[PDB]
Amino acid sequence: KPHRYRPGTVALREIRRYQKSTELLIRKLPFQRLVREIAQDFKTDLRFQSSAVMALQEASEAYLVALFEDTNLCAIHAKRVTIMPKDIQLARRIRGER
Amino acid sequence: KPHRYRPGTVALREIRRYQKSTELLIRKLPFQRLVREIAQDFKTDLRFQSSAVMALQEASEAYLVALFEDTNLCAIHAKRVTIMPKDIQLARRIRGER
Amino acid sequence: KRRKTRKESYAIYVYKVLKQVHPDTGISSKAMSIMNSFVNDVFERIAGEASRLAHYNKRSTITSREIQTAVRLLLPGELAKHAVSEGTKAVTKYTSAK
Amino acid sequence: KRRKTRKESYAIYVYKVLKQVHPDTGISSKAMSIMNSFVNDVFERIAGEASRLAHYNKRSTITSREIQTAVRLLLPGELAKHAVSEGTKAVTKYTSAK
Amino acid sequence: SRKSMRQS
Amino acid sequence: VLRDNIQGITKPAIRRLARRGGVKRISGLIYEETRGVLKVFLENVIRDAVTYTEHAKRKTVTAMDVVYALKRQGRTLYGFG
Amino acid sequence: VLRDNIQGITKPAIRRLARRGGVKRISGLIYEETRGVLKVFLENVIRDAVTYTEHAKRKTVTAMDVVYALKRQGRTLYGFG
Amino acid sequence: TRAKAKTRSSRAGLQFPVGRVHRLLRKGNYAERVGAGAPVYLAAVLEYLTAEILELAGNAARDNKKTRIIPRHLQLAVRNDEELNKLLGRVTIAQGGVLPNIQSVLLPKK
Amino acid sequence: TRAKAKTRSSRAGLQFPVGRVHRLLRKGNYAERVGAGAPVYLAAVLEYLTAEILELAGNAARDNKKTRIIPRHLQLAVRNDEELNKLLGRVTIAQGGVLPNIQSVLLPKK
Repeated sequence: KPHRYRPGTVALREIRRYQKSTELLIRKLPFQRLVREIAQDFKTDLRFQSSAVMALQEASEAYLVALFEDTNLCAIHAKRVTIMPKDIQLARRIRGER
Repeated sequence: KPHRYRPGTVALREIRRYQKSTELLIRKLPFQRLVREIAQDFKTDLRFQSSAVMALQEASEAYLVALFEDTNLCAIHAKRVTIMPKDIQLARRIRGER
Repeated sequence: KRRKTRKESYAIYVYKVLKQVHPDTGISSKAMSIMNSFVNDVFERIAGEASRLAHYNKRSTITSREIQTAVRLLLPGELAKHAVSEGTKAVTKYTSAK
Repeated sequence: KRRKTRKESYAIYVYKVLKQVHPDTGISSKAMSIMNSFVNDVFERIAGEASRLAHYNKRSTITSREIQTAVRLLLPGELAKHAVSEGTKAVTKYTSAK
Repeated sequence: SRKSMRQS
Repeated sequence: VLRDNIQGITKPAIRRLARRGGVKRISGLIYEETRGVLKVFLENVIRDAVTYTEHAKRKTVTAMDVVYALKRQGRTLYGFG
Repeated sequence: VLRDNIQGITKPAIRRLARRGGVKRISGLIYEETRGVLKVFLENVIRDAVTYTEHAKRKTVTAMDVVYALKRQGRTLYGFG
Repeated sequence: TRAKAKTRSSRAGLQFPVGRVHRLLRKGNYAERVGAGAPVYLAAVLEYLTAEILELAGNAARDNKKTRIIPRHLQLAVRNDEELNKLLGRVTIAQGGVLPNIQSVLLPKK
Repeated sequence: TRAKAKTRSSRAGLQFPVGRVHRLLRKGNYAERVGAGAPVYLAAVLEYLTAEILELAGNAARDNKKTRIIPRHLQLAVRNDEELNKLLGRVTIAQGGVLPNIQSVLLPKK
């Protein structure tokens, strides 16, 4: 019988690992491509500095992490341990973004 | 024999009435006394203009109405129709006040 | 017989605009004060955005294009484009006149 | 060939303060940039608050009192009082010397 | 006498 | 010296404020929490207003001081100057 | 012309972001909502940055433009000037 | 002799005061210099925003069978318009009340 | 002969540049005039805040067995101090990460 951790030990281990670490969690090239695709709609033939993309990635990851913390709090409020899109919608509505 | 409305008709009627209305819902004298008591801890022998107290009352009531809207949303999120102190705490935590 | 000091307000211009958009419609004192405060707040917002735009580009003059960029930054979409159209039309007419 | 145009930063002052508080602790380039941005942000906040204070009181000069009120309005609790004490001490010493 | 194109 | 004035925000007043906010059913423990939240908010706004008044060398808190205090906290209020 | 790059924010990336946020269990519909929210946020920030760049008559979006755009939206960022 | 005085608002075709806006910009500690077209442009933008809000408030007042704008009409006009609501999202209008909005879950199960 | 030059920072016993702060205040479009003691007071306040943050970051670095302050140490220092966290509530520190906070409901049952 192969060893298997129960469903939630590995999740907590990942939580600890990614709360201890500080490196960016999104791949750099896909994020740069997404940024360029979005910027194409605002002005054609735009160039981007590397520091600009790095700052955008940092801000986006920080915003997403804060949103996920709020979503986790909202899901815990509903006596759940699973985050759902309704939790994100409630968090963004209370924050005042919807 | 006496006529009695079911538990919630009058609540909806009051909701409609107070969303139609625009006058202040807190009594003027108790709120003024509270303002003076709070200001006593900051500076003694302070005087207040009437317009200042009216502005404070308007701001406080608007803030409380928005907080109660968020609290109602939180209570609905938890499959409830009753607001609880934990709902208020969650709303203020998501807003970024506590 | 001490005459009160001169307190400047946008009341007459707001009244003229109201008569332009609604000839048979009035405005109360509280609504006029609210509109004056709105005009002052928007003026402060746009002027501050233009000032920081000029500072960022190391310029000492607030020009029409700085105000245009401030309007584009601060207004939500269609409001921004219509405000830009009105501003450019007014500036063109003023330049054409003298 | 040609030296880059000089860009003023608070690096040396932050390093001196760090050596005062931690003689053996160093600082990374990113941490130094973060400290410089923090100093710039706090300077902008305090200067803007002092400017608004002067404008509200129809004053043309920003003095120690205006900055002190800006500090009291912007820094929370013990930070505000400690900053006030440090600043008043510095101003007293400066006026005592010349 | 004045109409805005935003409201059509 | 005033004291125990937070109780002046009565239960019907909090109920009316909740009704304006769309709340249909109110727990009995809502009132103390609402009083505490209102006290904290008023403490912050009044502290800022008193700081503004003291900077002006005035002894009367004006409506403009309250408006500036609210605007500093991102709560700009129209209708008072 | 770039297209369909929102799928570049992969499911493991969103899972890692949630783990850093403290989420223990993630629904399968969370990823699309997260991608949409990220797209909206990036659209706003990039729009402001491009406005700043165009005002400067430049064709390169700089880090300072991104910092100014974030500050205008109340999301001040430290470490990039 | 000197020519007849013409207001800059008349030249720009605007109702808002170009001269007052220019004086406020000069004395507002915004920049060392202020261009000629900046007050015209800002007055035009302010006039357009005022026209939008006043038109919506007049529509609200006519809906409420009133011939005079009160703060309630201004609040209804601002909150019923998505872009105006976003512009004044962090702004409280005195005596404006709130928009009628009851959640569907609280409605009676009819 | 003129007296030997002495920096205004040395007179106030400060490490931050009083003259540079004065120049930034004059050229920042904040007011028509700037007082003499205002740059001194602002430099003192900036120095105090920098000293507090640097002391906390050095303590964090020493707790992490490091001798050089990194963005993680600054983030820990800011978010662990209540007043500093309130001051920088809406500020994001690059490469700072987040605090190790796991909700008690998500922990395993003993």
